[PDB]
Amino acid sequence: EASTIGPAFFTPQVLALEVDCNIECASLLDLYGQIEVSRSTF
Amino acid sequence: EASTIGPAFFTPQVLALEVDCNIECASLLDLYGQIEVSRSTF
Repeated sequence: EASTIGPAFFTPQVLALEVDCNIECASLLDLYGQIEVSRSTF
Repeated sequence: EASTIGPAFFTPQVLALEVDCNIECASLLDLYGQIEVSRSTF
């Protein structure tokens, strides 16, 4: 009898899923002047 | 080895910028009347 015969004879069915709700900043990068050095000192 | 051997084995990458940040003022010399002259005391 259901709900009396245990806790896991029935298997849940996984569905498509992606719930994230993780946030980031904006990007204050393209504003600044850009330099591409090659050594580690300039 | 490194980081304890002089400071002359490492040649910095001389990048090609030259920060200036010096305002002149603003020009006001094209409004005035212009006259070429000769020997002084006209």
